[PDB]
Amino acid sequence: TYTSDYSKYLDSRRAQDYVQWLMN
Repeated sequence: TYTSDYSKYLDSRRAQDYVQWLMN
């Protein structure tokens, strides 16, 4: 669960980067 949630955090960081790219 630590592991799976850390992965979701990384996925969230990536999706955030993507959101910024979409607006750039």
